[PDB]
Amino acid sequence: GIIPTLQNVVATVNLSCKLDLKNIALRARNAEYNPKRFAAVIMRIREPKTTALIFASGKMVITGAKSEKSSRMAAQRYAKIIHKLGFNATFDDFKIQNIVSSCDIKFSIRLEGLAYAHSNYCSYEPELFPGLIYRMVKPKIVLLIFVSGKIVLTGAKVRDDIYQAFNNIYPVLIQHRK
Amino acid sequence: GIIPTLQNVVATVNLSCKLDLKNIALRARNAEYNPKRFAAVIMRIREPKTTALIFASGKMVITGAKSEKSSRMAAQRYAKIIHKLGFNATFDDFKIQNIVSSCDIKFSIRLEGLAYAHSNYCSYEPELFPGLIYRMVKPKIVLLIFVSGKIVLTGAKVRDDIYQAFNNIYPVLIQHRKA
Repeated sequence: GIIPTLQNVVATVNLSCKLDLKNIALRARNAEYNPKRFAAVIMRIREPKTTALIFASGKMVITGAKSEKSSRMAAQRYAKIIHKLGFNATFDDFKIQNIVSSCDIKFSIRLEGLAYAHSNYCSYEPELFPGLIYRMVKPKIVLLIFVSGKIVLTGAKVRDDIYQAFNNIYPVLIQHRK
Repeated sequence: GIIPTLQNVVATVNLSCKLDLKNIALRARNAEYNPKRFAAVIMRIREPKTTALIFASGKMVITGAKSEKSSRMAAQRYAKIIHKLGFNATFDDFKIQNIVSSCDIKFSIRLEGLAYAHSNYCSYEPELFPGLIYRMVKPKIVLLIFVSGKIVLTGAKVRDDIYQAFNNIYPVLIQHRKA
């Protein structure tokens, strides 16, 4: 709807121990390792639907969560799974790296008007990329603004920055209604 | 090719006088004003191909130029056109606001690898937008990185930042080459 909805949360954790990727893939019910295709073990859990990328270094990336809470729960679940597989991993330094979200203002935007009114903040070159790219400074967020009125907000580390960025941009969007 | 080529330069200038947009469009050989379509006069010159957006406020935006030099020359030409039309405009505070450029590294990139290695700097969600968006801090540039190996750099105010950004990213790109 009009309030940004979290579409993806990406987190990292350090397992604090080197893992044998081939062996995790062999023993785990839902994990694969194909180094020519991706240089990490790819492990997935059902509900909620998330994906863990488990690197040889011990670093783990968790993606696919729809909230900070779900992200933390997921990371804990993968840790548990890895421990039950018999590796000596620990849960260390969980951190949210990125939050992507979206909303829909339900009217069309004249992107050309917005771009030339704020050219030091955004780029619009439909020959090269669809939609208008707006680099907000306070807070540090990149917004993708589409003619349809769909808005994507990227680069947030906490949810409050997403809402604040959308509060900042909204009065600008209404000025360029199509 | 491999070194970024400037694709667009956007600049602004303050004319220092409120202009009658309807009258500029009437008198100018190649300018139009349709306030329901765009809230500015759109004026265009042939060679080199550029566009001026002339606002009632007196502010002018010049777009379409391929270099800083060509942008300033275009601005000068539009000013001189406006002056010959009988308006009292002056050339105040020309400023480059944005430079967009592109290059091609001529290999494919595994965008998933790049995104999960550097998730605090970039976003990749092909369901929502094509290509990977990388927010560089030093210098302040946003790069769009595509599977094809095409790279777009946006947000630069001087061309040196474009080259520096690309020099910064290139060693990361090579780490994620794909067949």
